[PDB]
Amino acid sequence: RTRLLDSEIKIMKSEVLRVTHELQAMKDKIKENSEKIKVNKTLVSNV
Amino acid sequence: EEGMRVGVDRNKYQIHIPLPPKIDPTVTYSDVGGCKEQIEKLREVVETPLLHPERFVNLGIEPPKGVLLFGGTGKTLCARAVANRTD
Repeated sequence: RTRLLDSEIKIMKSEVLRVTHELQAMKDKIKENSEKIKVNKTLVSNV
Repeated sequence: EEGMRVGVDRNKYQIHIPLPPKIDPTVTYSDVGGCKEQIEKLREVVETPLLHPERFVNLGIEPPKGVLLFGGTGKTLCARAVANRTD
């Protein structure tokens, strides 16, 4: 069961990686999606 | 309501205080007895619903309330002979 400590370390790493994904996605998405909505809200064209 | 010149932001174009400065100024009988047959049908269609919704309602037929007129015929003069009679 000595590998349980390394598994807990890897699980904390996975939790920190999920939190970092949460940051980089949602926090940055506040800004990005908000700018997209601004362009959508604040103010039709052809390909 | 779509089709109205409404107020709208100069920058964001968000809708603002509207106004229709386009307003109302856009729209402008002894002859009873003319072309003979026309007179009776006109009289019925105009007055009988306006006066007696019984000749049809009790009859179940509907009150004649419209005319498909077609014709120096006098499409207005008929409406005015009706104006003698509508009220």
